Amino acid sequence: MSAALPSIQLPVDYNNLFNEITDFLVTFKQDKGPKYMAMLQKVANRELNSVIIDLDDILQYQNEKFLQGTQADDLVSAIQQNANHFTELFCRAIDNNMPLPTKEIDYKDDVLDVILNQRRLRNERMLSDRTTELFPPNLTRRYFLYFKPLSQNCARRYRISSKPLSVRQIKGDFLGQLITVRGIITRVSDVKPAVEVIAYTCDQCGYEVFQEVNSRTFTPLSECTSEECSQNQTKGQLFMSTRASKFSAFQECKIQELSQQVPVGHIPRSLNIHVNGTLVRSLSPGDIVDVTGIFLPAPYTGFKALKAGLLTETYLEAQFVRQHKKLTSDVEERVMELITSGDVYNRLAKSIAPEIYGNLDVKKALLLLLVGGVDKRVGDGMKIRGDINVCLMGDPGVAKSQLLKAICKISPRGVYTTGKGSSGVGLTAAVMKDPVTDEMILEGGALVLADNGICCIDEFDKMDESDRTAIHEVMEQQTISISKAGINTTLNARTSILAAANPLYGRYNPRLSPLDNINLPAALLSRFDILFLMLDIPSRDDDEKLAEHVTYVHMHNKQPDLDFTPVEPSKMREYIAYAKTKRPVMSEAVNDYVVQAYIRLRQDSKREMDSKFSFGQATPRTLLGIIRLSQALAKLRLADMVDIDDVEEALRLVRVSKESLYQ
Amino acid sequence: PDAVFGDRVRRFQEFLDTFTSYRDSVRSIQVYNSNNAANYNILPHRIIISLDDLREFDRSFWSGILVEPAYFIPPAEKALTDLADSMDDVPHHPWKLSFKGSFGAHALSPRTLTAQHLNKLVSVEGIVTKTSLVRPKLIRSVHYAAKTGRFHYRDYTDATTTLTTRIPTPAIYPTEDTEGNKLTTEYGYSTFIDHQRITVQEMPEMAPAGQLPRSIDVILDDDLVDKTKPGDRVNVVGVFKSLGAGGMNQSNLIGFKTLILGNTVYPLHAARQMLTDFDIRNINKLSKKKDIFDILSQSLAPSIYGHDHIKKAILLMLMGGVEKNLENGSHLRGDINILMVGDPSTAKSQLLRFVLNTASLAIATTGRGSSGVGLTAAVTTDRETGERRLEAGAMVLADRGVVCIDEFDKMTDVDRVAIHEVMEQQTVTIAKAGIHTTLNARCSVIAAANPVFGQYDVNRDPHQNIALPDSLLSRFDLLFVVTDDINEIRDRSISEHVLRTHRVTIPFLRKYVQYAKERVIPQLTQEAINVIVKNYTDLRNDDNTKKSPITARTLETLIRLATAHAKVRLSKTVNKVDAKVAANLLRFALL
DNA sequence: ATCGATCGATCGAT
DNA sequence: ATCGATCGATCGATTTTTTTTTTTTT
Ligand SMILES: Nc1ncnc2c1ncn2[C@@H]1O[C@H](COP(=O)(O)OP(=O)(O)OP(=O)(O)O)[C@@H](O)[C@H]1O
Repeated sequence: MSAALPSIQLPVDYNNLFNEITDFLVTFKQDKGPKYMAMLQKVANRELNSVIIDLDDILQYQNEKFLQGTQADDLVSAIQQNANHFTELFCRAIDNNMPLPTKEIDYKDDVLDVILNQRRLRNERMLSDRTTELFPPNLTRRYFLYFKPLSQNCARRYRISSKPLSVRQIKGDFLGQLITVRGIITRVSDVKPAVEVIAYTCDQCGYEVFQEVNSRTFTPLSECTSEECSQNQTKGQLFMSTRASKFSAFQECKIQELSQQVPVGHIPRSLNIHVNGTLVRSLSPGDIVDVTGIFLPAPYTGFKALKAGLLTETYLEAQFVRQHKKLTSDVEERVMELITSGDVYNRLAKSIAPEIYGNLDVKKALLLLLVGGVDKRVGDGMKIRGDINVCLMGDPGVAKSQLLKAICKISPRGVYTTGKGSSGVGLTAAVMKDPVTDEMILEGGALVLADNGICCIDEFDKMDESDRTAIHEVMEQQTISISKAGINTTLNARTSILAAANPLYGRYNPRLSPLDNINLPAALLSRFDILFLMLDIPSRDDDEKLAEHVTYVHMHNKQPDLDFTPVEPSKMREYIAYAKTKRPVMSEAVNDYVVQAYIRLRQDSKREMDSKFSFGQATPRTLLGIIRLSQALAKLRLADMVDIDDVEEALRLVRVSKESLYQ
Repeated sequence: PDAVFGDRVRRFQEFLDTFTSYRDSVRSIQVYNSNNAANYNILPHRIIISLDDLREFDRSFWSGILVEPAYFIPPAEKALTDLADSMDDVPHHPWKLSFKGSFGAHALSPRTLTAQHLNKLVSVEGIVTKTSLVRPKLIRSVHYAAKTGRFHYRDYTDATTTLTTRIPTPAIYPTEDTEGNKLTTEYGYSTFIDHQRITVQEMPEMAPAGQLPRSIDVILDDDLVDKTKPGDRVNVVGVFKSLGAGGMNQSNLIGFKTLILGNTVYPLHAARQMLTDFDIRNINKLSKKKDIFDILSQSLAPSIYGHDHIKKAILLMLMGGVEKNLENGSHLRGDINILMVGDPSTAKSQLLRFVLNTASLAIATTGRGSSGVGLTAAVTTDRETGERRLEAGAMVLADRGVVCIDEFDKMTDVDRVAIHEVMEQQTVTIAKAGIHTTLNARCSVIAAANPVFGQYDVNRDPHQNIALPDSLLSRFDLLFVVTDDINEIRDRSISEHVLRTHRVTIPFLRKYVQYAKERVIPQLTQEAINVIVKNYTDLRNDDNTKKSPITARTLETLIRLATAHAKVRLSKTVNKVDAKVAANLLRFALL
């Protein structure tokens, strides 16, 4: 009626713009014929569903409707303001301009499109002997449509919609708007197919029923609306036919603020967004992206009279996504810069943590666990690690925590952790109530998350018992055991293990004997193959030279020089598993020799006897590992020949792990 | 409409025509609004008005706005927007007015309010707490009827609408408007306002003797939204809204939820600030002197004897220490943190009160403390509309500000582990239920602790005397032990100033420092390095035979310390001359 | 806000 | 014409809800 709900004029009109839409639709120049022709048949070809659109090309054809007239009102200035009218009406012209066949449907291919022709086979035959309802254009689509906005070099044309923004930068006037913001993903609760229109079937009168559903809910129809059952005493029964009704894949995510955008006060703002179509599964939780999409509110249900006023509360929809930080063939050559350089075991050893000065010998062993291997298979079976567990003992911090910052970063499956920090419940699959979608789904991590990869660790003395026993079992490795609740499972943890821990308070006392200084259990240290004692005595010469490096930065961003060229991880990492494919086989020559030095070590460590320097007893596990060491060391040489120097090279690192306690 | 409305509008012609100063100010808005239109192919419509002119204009219209603003205001609303049309009508919308005042009656704090003060625009001030977070709110709606076309249109009015009461009209939402065509929701042509609501507690400073403070709510809409963080000191001014039923709405005790709406809510420092020329020139004049800093030191202890070396460290902390963040790498900690320690009656906590005033950000802490301190502690459940909302604790709320800690030694170590995350990492990490985030807390911090046992803080070794092992020691850049040792020569000095107690300017200092903060960072100069390299190394070469701990982190402070004095000198560049200052206080740090 | 039952009338049957 | 059942317009009732300060045990 007039008055209430008044009809209101706006200077903007798409009536001829829809024609101007089809002027732009199909026909086009810049990219034989226009890009929109065979590409729209490309969807008619059914090798594509998602329809991708950008604001970039609209400007040129708008320039093409411009320069180059006749002059026409701009679409794009009417887009970012609404653009939801463009997600349909601009798109609704596609049935008019789309080719009929355009090729063979075959059989499969797929279902649906074989049924949808049957639905239209049933729909057209309804009117065949009938002599007039038809399937709405929205009822049969089968293809998604997307928009990617212009930043851009077009904005400096000069020409806005693409300017990255904070959640804090989100105005209320941006509702309805196709917009773009940078943000960190969060949640990313699982996607599920959602129907636009139920298909009920009358049975008795048959036909087909299509009722639209919007947002979260709908009110389902009943009885029979079919006209054959209309005005007849008998109304047919109907319920939803899921094979018939169309579905849409629906994902969603919260988007956190980058935290540099944030004000000094307040709080990071999570932003709810909902993923749909081919755009689904395009994101993971915690990833940083410039998000581009239209922003619309989805009230209400309710409540209702509760809200009031309405106070929309809205949400954002995802139009498009731009993510931040997205053989043994020819990459062997990318290995070959340092292959021709040689010194794989050193230059790469020097390649480790170029940021921290000295302790390259410590870094020297770092290269081994970063590689490790190679395990064994006894066929019993019992598999043996296979993995290096390294500990670092010294205080104060020395910036030891920094070594883990570099190592895990480079390392695949790199996981940095600390005593508290992740608990043993954090290293196990632990039941927790899932917000929104329910319920009580288990989420594991840490050890379970770090399996088949290195785990860096700090506050290792403060991990207490609950962690110690777990990692005590994590030293049994290849397992994580939970008898808790109804959960009886034991899950494989392939985790590589390294934790640096601080000596007994306040710092280590040279008078203090070994193992009295350490805060860790002996059985906990016995399954350790290596520990590097970090005790720091001031050396005026060394203090300057290191201070000099501490002078050298902040002075500049580039540390390494006079002289060296640390390998970048990507090219460096590629040699890792490339070397890990080797699996060196032991030569018996070095084989028995390692046995020889063992009974020597089984002798000398025991002849140390009571207290003092220690540690005994030189158990076979270390030899079991020391053998694996040359097996890990051989991998850097590859060649799987296991040299004796390659063997003895580890034995050199064995005594060095200790004996610095004299310093 | 009554001419009473049309006349009041008509009554607003000559004003603000006189004083006409606002006339072009809105035009100043018009231009800048046009300015942005020039570059892109930001200013709020609402304008400030000193109420005072009404006293030279209409005293009846004056107090009436104080009386029934609900009436006088809406016509004043039109003429502004109306003249706004006439001001620029060429090119092809609340336009609110603030009124700093020109107060007041109507001057009251939230603790003392109404019933008479209700339904009247009034200044009320205090803490911003707890400041409900913002949500979007629509007013206008629009639609398209296919296939007949045209365009639909719809309007909305809530309870908090405008100012005065109006008939409530929840519409559901416009659809299938006759003829019965499907109506698709249309946006951005339709109107929106993000909504905000916050309470405000009355000041504990002005709080009465034995009673608790009562925070009272106010709505925040459009620009009014997010103008301020929670916990801020600000004076809100607007009419007090009594809307909502007394239980009579449904036939079947307490009643009438109420709050003030609008208007100005001027932020208040008790930062900001104005500077001008004459003032900053004093800074420019004082900056030349290298003799100023000790004056900067002496001004710190109006009631306090000496410890000027302890004082010097304080201002150097005010500087911020020149944060430099690695490119695609982790930042080293910029700001300095310290802890006062020593025998009882040190006046260390007393000093924090000095740290507590001119500092301007931030909150202090006495022992416990928690749960969580700056932890949000997961404000929950929901609150509101089922929405989980974290509310940052002090440690987060204090970001880019000072942290003072009393009884730091008594505090539970549970949150101490977080203070490692609080200090070394210098950022907040949160997973509880819950929201999963890591948010920056870079806040500058200081604490205080007693000797572990008795008066032996002198005799017994400083280790075991720390009372809070271990890495806690590494964290603080300076720890000063306060000896309670007494001297008759000392006490003689101690008396008269304590005597004069009962019977260079300070405020100029914080203005001198605040501007000294953004201008200008000294960066780094190798010349300062040349002496200090032999210094710190030699420090590890000697002190380790004397005391500890000694770490490169202590050396890292040297860059912080010298960084600060370079600010104290207002030097565009670092100088080795500053190091001797830092090293000396570091000499005093050891001795 | 919609669904639910009461209850009112009316048009057919006996 | 008495009685009924039948449909509809009448009437009115039902729509959120668990986390941070605790405390007896060695
Ligand atoms: N430098 C000083 N100048 C003036 N008065 C001082 C000074 N040092 C100590 N005092 C006196 O000692 C008393 C200190 O009491 P206060 O409560 O401030 O101690 P505090 O800082 O809490 O120390 P603690 O934490 O050991 O209790 C005050 O009465 C103060 O006058």
